[PDB]
Amino acid sequence: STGSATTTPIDSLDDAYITPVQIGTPAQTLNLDFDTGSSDLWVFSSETTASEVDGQTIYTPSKSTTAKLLSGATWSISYGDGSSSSGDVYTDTVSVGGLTVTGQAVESAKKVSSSFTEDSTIDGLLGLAFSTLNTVSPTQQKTFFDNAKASLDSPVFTADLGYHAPGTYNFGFIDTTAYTGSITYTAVSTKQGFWEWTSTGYAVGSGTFKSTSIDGIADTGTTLLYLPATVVSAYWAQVSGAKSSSSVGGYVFPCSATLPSFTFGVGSARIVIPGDYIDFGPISTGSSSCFGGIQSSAGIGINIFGDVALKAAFVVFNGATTPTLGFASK
Repeated sequence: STGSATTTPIDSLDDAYITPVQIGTPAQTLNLDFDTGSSDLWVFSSETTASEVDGQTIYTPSKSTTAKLLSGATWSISYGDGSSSSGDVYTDTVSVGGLTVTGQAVESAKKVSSSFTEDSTIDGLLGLAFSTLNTVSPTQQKTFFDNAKASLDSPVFTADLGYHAPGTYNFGFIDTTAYTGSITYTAVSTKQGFWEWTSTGYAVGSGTFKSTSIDGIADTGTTLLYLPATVVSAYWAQVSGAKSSSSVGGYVFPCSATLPSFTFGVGSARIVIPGDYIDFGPISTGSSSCFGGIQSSAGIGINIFGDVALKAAFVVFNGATTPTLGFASK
């Protein structure tokens, strides 16, 4: 089997992407944030504290003839941005782009933190990291990909995120029309539960490529590119007037600037992030200070190849017995 679904930016900045997901019988369609950096499929629901729902579409398990309470199971997750959610668990039928999994754990939120409430466009998350990170207790649950894997034509999914435009998540096949050149594959460590890999270096603009190992995660659920402070300083040094602002929370730059590109290495191959992809617009409405899309990971503990990086590539998440990642230009 295969599946193919379009993923759409939630706003004009590509702050996140939502993909329609069918849950239950009859189908209830929710728009979920596909997140290769976490491993829980959780939704706003009829159980979510009413004051914490503000425009989201909710899953109502009592209206699904295939929903079943997973008795005793609870979940609770915290994300790197400080947001969180928790609740109980149902199993139900879940379909993405024509690919159906029966008995998928659907984690129903009883509580969500303010940032989830405040984003009316995201009805939940669909985790695509390794199932060892799944938070359901006392019986850990599998991701949608893990459940579907054996049925897929090939044990892969691909992320093809658009810049200021829709893109595609495919399951079970590699669309050879969706990328240019060849796909370069690179080794993955699953020891932390992430799609963790080592970039071979970087370049700023037309500058020379610096060969240096950068360990980090391919994370579709993180907006920006978070890299070591040395790398990030070298980037922003090429933008007149750019500075790190403690009050804003990162590098800002004059909105009048033209940003240089940023290249990262995948083996001997190179992925070029155009400068425009690094502009996240005014820090506040009407400001002439703009927020940068490349930020330091120094306070995180891990480097994160988020959407800014991944949207410059066609990315293969290869879930074979030894997982690997593939990157192609497009």
